Amino acid sequence: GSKKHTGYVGLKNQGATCYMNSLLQTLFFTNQLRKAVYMMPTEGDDSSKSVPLALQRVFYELQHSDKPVGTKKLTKSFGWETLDSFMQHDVQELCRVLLDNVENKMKGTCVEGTIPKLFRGKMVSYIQCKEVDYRSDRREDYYDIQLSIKGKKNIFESFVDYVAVEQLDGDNKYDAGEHGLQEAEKGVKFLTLPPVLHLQLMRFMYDPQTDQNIKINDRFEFPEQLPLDEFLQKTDPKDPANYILHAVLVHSGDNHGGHYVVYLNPKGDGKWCKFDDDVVSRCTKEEAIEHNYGGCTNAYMLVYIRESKLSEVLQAVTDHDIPQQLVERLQEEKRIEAQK
Ligand SMILES: [Br-]
Repeated sequence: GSKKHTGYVGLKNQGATCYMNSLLQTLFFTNQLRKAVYMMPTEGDDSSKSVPLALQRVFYELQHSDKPVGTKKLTKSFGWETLDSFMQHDVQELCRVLLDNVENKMKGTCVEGTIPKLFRGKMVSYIQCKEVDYRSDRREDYYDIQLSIKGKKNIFESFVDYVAVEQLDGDNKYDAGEHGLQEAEKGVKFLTLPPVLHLQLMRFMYDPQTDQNIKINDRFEFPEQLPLDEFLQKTDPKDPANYILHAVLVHSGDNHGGHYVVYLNPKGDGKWCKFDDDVVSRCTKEEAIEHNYGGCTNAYMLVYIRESKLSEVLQAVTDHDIPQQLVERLQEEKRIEAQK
């Protein structure tokens, strides 16, 4: 009775979908994304082709069902029906496939641009020659950050490594065009961080020593409250880059196989639940955070929310926020299913 115990319902365990159920709940409790998802015009869409419609159905069922929620129409919609599709991708790639479809269908509607407003940050990637006066600056958008964890104690050391300067010398000098091969230094700088911050922790890497993918179970620490102002080029006095832990996506075991689980405090109030496929239960703040540091269970992905955006991002979602037309289609679909 996980609806009774926590107010929330889980997702069925109906295939080797790995990180997918963890990711789906993470997006579901991004309330502003969920509300915008309900506003996509999918009335004319096909019921077995539309990723827009199928994520609406998942979100609607997660919001209304008392029983665990299936995902078969979702996985058929984006075309990942074998484990080979999930082994060949990681969680940030599935997140991009889901949000890209969702962003495109919002073009031309009243919620257009919801995906970049929530997940998009801006960075600058540069190469600077030392002996000649050349610099190449590349402004880039990002929707997620991949952070290395080997040889780093915590998130702060990972961000330090992320923004560090790489020296281009010797057999890896820089091609500076009319200047020939030049010694140079290369780095990235953050200009903005988005309201919802998706950080992947690189525990799954390719081993160069073998021809086998490995998992790094080393200890790596992350805080409930993460201050990131000092990694911005310019800080805002009225909006410091202080971030609040929302979600901890966890794996235990080997790279092949293993158990996938997500921890969340949906309201951002530090009251945590464990979402283990069809079973949702209350848990302590220590089980969600400290007990996933490593040293079996450990975190491979974190979601933070900017403190000034927390009330907006986690805005309340009523049944009235689902348009009555969408409700009628989904309840008609379920009435067709109920006759099955
Ligand atoms: Br299903």
